[PDB]
Amino acid sequence: RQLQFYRNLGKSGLRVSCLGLGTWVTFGGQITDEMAEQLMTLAYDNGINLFDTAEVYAAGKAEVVLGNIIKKKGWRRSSLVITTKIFWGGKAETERGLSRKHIIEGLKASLERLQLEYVDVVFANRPDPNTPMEETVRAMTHVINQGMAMYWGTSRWSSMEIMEAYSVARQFNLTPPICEQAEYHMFQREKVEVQLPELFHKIGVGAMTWSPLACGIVSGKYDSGIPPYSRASLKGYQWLKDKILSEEGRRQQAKLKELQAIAERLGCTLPQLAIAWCLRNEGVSSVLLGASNADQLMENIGAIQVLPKLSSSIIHEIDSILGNKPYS
Amino acid sequence: RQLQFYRNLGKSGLRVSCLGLGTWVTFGGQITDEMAEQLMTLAYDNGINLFDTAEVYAAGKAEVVLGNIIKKKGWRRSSLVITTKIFWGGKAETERGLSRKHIIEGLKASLERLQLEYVDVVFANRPDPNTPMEETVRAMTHVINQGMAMYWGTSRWSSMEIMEAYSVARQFNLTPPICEQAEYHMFQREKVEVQLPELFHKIGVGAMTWSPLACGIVSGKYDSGIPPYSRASLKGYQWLKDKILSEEGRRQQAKLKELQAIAERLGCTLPQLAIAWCLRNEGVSSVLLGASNADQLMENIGAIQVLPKLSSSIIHEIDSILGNKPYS
Amino acid sequence: RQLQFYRNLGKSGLRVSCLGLGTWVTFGGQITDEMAEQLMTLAYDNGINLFDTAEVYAAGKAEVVLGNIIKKKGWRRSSLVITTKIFWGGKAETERGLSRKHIIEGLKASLERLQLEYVDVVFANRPDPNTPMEETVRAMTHVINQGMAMYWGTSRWSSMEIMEAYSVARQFNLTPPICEQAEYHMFQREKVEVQLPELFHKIGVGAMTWSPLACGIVSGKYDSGIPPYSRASLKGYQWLKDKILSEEGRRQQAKLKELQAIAERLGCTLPQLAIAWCLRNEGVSSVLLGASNADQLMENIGAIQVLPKLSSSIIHEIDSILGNKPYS
Amino acid sequence: RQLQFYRNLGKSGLRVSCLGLGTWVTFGGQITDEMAEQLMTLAYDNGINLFDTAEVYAAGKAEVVLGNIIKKKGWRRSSLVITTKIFWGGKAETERGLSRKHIIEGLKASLERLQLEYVDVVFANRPDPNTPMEETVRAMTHVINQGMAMYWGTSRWSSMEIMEAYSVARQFNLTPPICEQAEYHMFQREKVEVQLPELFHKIGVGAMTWSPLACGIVSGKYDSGIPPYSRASLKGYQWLKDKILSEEGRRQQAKLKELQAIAERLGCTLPQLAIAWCLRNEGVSSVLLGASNADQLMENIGAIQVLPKLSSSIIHEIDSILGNKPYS
Amino acid sequence: QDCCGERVVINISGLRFETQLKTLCQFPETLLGDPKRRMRYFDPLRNEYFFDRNRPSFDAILYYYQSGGRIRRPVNVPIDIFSEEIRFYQLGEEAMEKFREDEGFL
Amino acid sequence: QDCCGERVVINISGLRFETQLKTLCQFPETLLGDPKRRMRYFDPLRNEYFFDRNRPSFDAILYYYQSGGRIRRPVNVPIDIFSEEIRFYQLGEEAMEKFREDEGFL
Amino acid sequence: QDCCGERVVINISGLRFETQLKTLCQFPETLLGDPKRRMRYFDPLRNEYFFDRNRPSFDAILYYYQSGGRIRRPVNVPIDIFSEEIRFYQLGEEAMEKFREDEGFL
Amino acid sequence: QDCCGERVVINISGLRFETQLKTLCQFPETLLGDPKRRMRYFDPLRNEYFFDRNRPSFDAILYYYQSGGRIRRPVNVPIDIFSEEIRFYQLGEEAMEKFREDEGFL
Ligand SMILES: NC(=O)c1ccc[n+]([C@@H]2O[C@H](COP(=O)([O-])OP(=O)(O)OC[C@H]3O[C@@H](n4cnc5c(N)ncnc54)[C@H](OP(=O)(O)O)[C@@H]3O)[C@@H](O)[C@H]2O)c1
Ligand SMILES: NC(=O)c1ccc[n+]([C@@H]2O[C@H](COP(=O)([O-])OP(=O)(O)OC[C@H]3O[C@@H](n4cnc5c(N)ncnc54)[C@H](OP(=O)(O)O)[C@@H]3O)[C@@H](O)[C@H]2O)c1
Ligand SMILES: NC(=O)c1ccc[n+]([C@@H]2O[C@H](COP(=O)([O-])OP(=O)(O)OC[C@H]3O[C@@H](n4cnc5c(N)ncnc54)[C@H](OP(=O)(O)O)[C@@H]3O)[C@@H](O)[C@H]2O)c1
Ligand SMILES: NC(=O)c1ccc[n+]([C@@H]2O[C@H](COP(=O)([O-])OP(=O)(O)OC[C@H]3O[C@@H](n4cnc5c(N)ncnc54)[C@H](OP(=O)(O)O)[C@@H]3O)[C@@H](O)[C@H]2O)c1
Repeated sequence: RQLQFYRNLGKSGLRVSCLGLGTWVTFGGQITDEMAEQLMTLAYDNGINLFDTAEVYAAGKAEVVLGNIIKKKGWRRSSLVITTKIFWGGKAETERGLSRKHIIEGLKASLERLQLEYVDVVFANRPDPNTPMEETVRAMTHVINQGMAMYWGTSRWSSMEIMEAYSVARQFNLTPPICEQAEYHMFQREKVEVQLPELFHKIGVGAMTWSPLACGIVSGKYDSGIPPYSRASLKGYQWLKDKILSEEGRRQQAKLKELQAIAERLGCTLPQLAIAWCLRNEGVSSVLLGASNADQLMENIGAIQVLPKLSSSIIHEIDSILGNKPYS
Repeated sequence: RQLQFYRNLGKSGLRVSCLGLGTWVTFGGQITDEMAEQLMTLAYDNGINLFDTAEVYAAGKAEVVLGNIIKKKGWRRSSLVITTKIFWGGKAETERGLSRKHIIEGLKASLERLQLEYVDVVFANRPDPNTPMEETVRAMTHVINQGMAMYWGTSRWSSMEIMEAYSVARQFNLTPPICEQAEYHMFQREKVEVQLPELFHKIGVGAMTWSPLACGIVSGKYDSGIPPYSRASLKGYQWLKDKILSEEGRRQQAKLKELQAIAERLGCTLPQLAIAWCLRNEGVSSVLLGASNADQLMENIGAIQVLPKLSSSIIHEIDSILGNKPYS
Repeated sequence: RQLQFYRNLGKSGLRVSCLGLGTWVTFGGQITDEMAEQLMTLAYDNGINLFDTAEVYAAGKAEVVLGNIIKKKGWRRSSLVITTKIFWGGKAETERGLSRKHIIEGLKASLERLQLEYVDVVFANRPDPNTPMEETVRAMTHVINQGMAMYWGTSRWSSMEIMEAYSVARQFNLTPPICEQAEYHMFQREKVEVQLPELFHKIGVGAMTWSPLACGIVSGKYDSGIPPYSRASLKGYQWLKDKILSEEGRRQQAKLKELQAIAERLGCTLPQLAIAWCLRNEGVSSVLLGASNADQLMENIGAIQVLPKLSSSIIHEIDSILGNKPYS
Repeated sequence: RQLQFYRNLGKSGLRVSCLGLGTWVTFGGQITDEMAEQLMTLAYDNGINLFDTAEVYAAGKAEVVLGNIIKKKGWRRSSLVITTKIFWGGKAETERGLSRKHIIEGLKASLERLQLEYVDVVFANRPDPNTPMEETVRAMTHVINQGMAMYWGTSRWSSMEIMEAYSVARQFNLTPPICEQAEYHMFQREKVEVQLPELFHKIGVGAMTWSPLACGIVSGKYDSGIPPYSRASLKGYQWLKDKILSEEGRRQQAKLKELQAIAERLGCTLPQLAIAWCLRNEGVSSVLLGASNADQLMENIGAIQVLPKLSSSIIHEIDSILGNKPYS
Repeated sequence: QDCCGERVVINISGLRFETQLKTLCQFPETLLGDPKRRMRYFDPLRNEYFFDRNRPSFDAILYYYQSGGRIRRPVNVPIDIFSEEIRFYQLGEEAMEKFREDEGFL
Repeated sequence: QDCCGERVVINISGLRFETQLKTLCQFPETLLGDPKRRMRYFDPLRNEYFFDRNRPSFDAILYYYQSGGRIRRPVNVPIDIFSEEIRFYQLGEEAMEKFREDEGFL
Repeated sequence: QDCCGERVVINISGLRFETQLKTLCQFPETLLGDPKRRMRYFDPLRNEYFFDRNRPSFDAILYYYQSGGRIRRPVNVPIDIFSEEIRFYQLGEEAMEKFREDEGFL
Repeated sequence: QDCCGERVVINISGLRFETQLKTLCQFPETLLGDPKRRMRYFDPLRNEYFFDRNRPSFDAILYYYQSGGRIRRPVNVPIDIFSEEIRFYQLGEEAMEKFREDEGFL
């Protein structure tokens, strides 16, 4: 009821699967191009139509390999949903932010690297305090009306900024945003559960969550230590290793052992339960995944079978073990 | 007073003949390309300038042969009115509906198959419950302002949906629709006669009716049985054969015999009277025809001579024989 | 103070000379291409920058020769003002009027014949009762926003229609017209003198008058009879000959003899006085001329010297001889 | 705190350095192309991203050499801010002013000479009394929406004209201007100090000042007389020489000697103090410089070190010596 | 005859009133409650109904619909002007009877 | 002098009134009924007439045109302000006579 | 619960009122002061709250918020209509007590 | 200090008033007549001045400017509310003296 079960992105007419594939650390970096082609073929053959990238990921090499695979395999453009994110574009002062100049130039450079004519959704990656909101909404409306995009959304914004963007768009007869990308897993529960349903009921802005496994923590592989060829053992990721090796990580590993006992009682694995727990409410439209090899992706797709088995008693037991439910 | 007698389509400035030619089951399917070229030449030489097709008809082969005939015969583009309809475009989830993405992609694919730069009217083939009305009206206004179409209209919508589209267009300073395609013959009389004149007097939306002969029932050929090489004998049309062979079809054949006696008294044939009966009021702008060979089209064009002979006594006699007049 | 003395066209920022050259019966018809090139070179060397044509004049051959001369002589596009008029485009039903389809197709065909990218002003040649005003104003705003024109104006409209076009443009945030072409000479004085100054003071719509010599009547050549190689002796112009030979033409010739006595007293010729009489008020921005050979054009340009000699006593004497002053 | 210290241009999202390089008398005129390339390389290597030119400077040769240097050195377009100014375009009547025709044609000709696709800011060089404000604001909004520019601003306008442009833009839902270029040095202090901060606090319009050294007067080189190869010794500059040699210039030279004593006490040179005095308030966003050789530019860049040394006592001493402070 | 949810804008000499359609169709025998009678006052360019009539009476006319049938004359408007407004908007005979009962003399 | 069908917007210090032209041209001797007198108050950017005057008097001024000639002072407005408004809008002498007859003392 | 700076438009049968959010959130126990109660009246196409209710009472309802708690009935509106408006907008019991004290009889 | 011809829009809780700048600059000692005092109420997105204050008092406040200095309290508004409005808009001391003389008791 997530992949090859389709639902609207917010209250718009665009329909997506509820599992997507993400173009972070693996693509252009950790894995090769042939493994990336194998992962994209395995995702496309199971009904996943949502793929998400950004211009800062490995300085555009993820967009280059993502544009190579699509042109090689010969898929139709009308059966795919491609998204990009724009905040960081270079070392100069004028190559970052959310001004009109960088939005137009960054979207043109991303479309040139992807070998495409348009994207489906273009995201603002983080808010900009140096630009007025009216300039941002006018630039997004401009690139939609020129045919370089179809929709736009935000990422890591607060509710006041999203409501300000909506009110500016209604004031000047512009185009409001449709979506918001937020972080959501079992140890990060506040924003998606207490702030976003008011916006969804009021102005119809959906949610597309990322990092469901906390970069591999909730998967249960770091209980003994740091295994080789993991994300914590890579160069440039000392912060994740210091997070795992600290005193909070031991309590997280004990709670993960209890949740693994629950998931083994249910008949599945712990990453399948952790992925299917994020989709138990109707305010979340899709979950973006990450995978290093094909066995991880074939295991992660199998949360569809364990999604209808989540009754209220199991959810109450998970909330009793976790103990971090926010107060409304 | 129908073909080579021109009238406005609704209250717009576009002038059409009141007989058109339709690109359903025949083109690309039942008949060959040479017969299709013969039918189009015979229609164009008698003053018919309206031709209507869709993207679902034989998976685009009707649009391919319609674009081949126009490019072969060398007619001027400014003397023709070409329409297309868009709802169904493929097997994927994102290739159907009335969202912005499918409207833009479907109109681009239809214009590529037709070898044209623009169409005159683009129709929405059926209503969409999964899309907001504002997105549909904004996408139609976008493809009109880009030069891919001149006007737009609806098909199989109710009056509340047409009035909602008009009010959204007046609210956001967009473009309202001009036309509606409805089914209208002697045994389907309700919608065109009781619901559409209020919309025509209020907001100026005309009507372009289709199936005037009920797929060949009112023509009077199925009285003995099912003749070979008809539409009911084709594969994939068991529903029409079950409709003809049922108990209602016998009463329809008896009423058709009485109407044939009336039309023989008037000096004409029964399909000419059945076609000219649809044009007796001013709320109908045009009637779309279908034909398998050239003798059928040359007979169907001859309703122009029998249109001015319909007095009020003959209309009252037809309403007395039929007995299905709706109550206002 | 007419040619090489520049003034604004209405209240817009476009500055024109007050003598222009017209592309009626001569170009493509009566005269050759070399005489047309000689006339255009003689007009351009004296400071005239305004040239006016239409799509109905000799079925586009006037536009063809006008586009040939400009491309041959190598003049800059930024030093010329080119206008076209659009109502009649062909023999079909959809190739005339002021709908969106014919405005876009007629302007594209005129720009293809003229070998240009844009015109300066595009005129509606006569009003259309079959089209709503909102469709006309939206189509004119569309072709201005696409870069095919800079301004638009009307021709042979009444004051109610011009005010309706202005109010529709102010209602829907569209572009209002800037100019009106009206007929004005010594025997046609009503509209320019009693109806247009109210529109000029209210909404700033200027006037560009045509036929200052009444197709050669006020020039004083038809006193004895019909000379050969004139406009009245051409085929297809029996109406002008019947107007000249009637009983009103004799009284017009007697009044022309008295006006010739006045113009001979002033030191000039009768066509120079007749041309300079049209420019005596500030509500007229420009006068369009016609000429068959270069001697006529060199005589007609010389009204600049006789324009400052028109005192109030001479104007009162001309009004006393003519006797047709309208009452305010 | 001026060059390689960035700030917003007005209240927009565009960030510029507070020193720029100007394309007046030197480029295409006084200096060669190799010296111009050396000056542009020296400015770009120190963090200056703002370069300013116009279509009247040496009849486009400054734009030609500025487009040659950028294409030769291979710099990225997203790290540069290029501005142009448009009022004077040729000898004809229609090739000057602020109408729609000249704005579109002049910007297209400037972009063709610069070998670019767009500029960043396009300035109106002086106000136009013959054009309505609505036509100017609509033409500027048109060239921004077509992708030929990103922002627009004014030059040598008064406060009433800027407020009228803002109110017309807010009335018709158009784009307001963001900047104003004004003259500002030690002997021209009125407009920037008493009229522009009200506009900056009200509607957020910044200032970009020009001529900080009064064409070389405040630099202190004309005390003895007129040295060779200066701007006053060039042909066509008799007005500057008559200004220097008059009786006011002697009092200016005496005050410049006292200011040179102050700047020698502070540890710097007189042009560095004169440049850094213009940037002491927050209402000025940038200062445009001029230079004939590389030693002048390397000296003029060094005002960054003397900007934080300006305390209130030194500013009061400079105001006591100058004696021309405007009254609020 | 559902009259559900659609909003109606009524313009009385430049003064604008908004209501829902199910409020107006509670009384189908009046001018505003019947679609055949109010259709000649529709303005298609602006999506509203326009009346060139007296402005301070339509607050009482709208409160007749919104309160379920209560007639109350405004203090500023005289008797004959409000009686002519009740006669124009076709509220019936029992509205005239309630007006005469509330005004005393009847 | 047809005055047919065209709508006129009159703006009195931000308060907007709408009417038809044949309503105004019933009295051609007044300020609003004559095109030569009201042309100096036209605003071309907004398509309206603007007056920087007193707001509660123009309802009575407009009802003078809409009722065929009846003068009725509002209860809030004093005598001298309404008399100055009648003198500005140039309603004539018989309107002043009807005002003095309706107000008692005259 | 900052309620800072954002403007709110309230539409009462076509008559529009504007205020700031910190004015409304001074009384969190009412209909307009609580976000859960007023959310069913929001119109997303126009960015406003719509009420199909009585028009001359909302000036007094808004002045209850803007003056810090003073209840004053308008002179035109009767007792029962204003009492029903106070009961609908959920101002509490002390507002009813101040209304009965200001109106005499209570 | 020309104040010539430019129009100013003042928004009082959703109720809009328009005037010319030379009307306001006749009294430079007040809040609206001085550019330094009214600049903190300007709204740049809408080109207007916004006040979240009492609505029926600003007609009298605007008529103080338009009539050259006449103070007249509206009949609906009480004494203390209108006195607080006069104190907020900074009309001076002679306006308070004329208000106390017109109101009797002073
Ligand atoms: N909006 C934003 O600003 C933003 C920011 C960041 C990311 N994102 C999006 O988030 C998407 C998801 O990225 P993510 O990697 O953080 O999601 P994730 O699913 O939480 O990361 C899982 C990681 O653990 C490993 N893993 C996956 N499945 C596993 C399994 N069954 N067993 C053991 N290990 C497994 C994988 O590699 P290893 O085994 O090597 O650890 C993978 O890298 C990205 O693609 C990106 O598009 C968005
Ligand atoms: N808006 C929509 O959704 C929609 C839906 C469906 C159709 N349409 C339009 O409707 C148009 C009309 O199609 P239609 O075929 O249904 O119209 P029709 O005229 O009612 O169908 C007549 C059929 O009967 C036969 N026939 C025609 N003339 C005859 C005659 N004198 N004597 C005996 N048989 C005769 C023909 O072939 P046979 O003899 O083999 O039977 C023809 O197929 C189509 O072209 C399509 O564009 C629109
Ligand atoms: N808006 C519209 O619908 C409309 C309609 C019609 C025309 N126009 C415009 O009006 C413009 C003027 O055309 P027009 O010919 O009617 O103007 P015109 O000046 O009144 O016609 C003068 C005619 O008389 C002759 N003539 C010119 N100068 C003469 C002179 N000194 N002495 C003797 N004869 C002289 C010329 O040829 P002959 O000697 O052979 O007679 C010329 O054809 C046209 O170019 C067209 O663009 C517009
Ligand atoms: N908005 C407008 O209408 C407008 C109008 C005019 C200019 N501008 C802009 O203003 C910008 C600045 O031009 P500008 O030349 O007037 O500025 P400037 O800095 O005041 O001129 C300085 C002049 O003095 C000389 N000089 C520079 N540094 C010197 C130094 N340390 N010691 C001695 N001499 C030195 C230079 O050549 P010499 O030694 O030969 O004198 C230079 O030409 C131009 O580039 C243009 O873009 C705009």
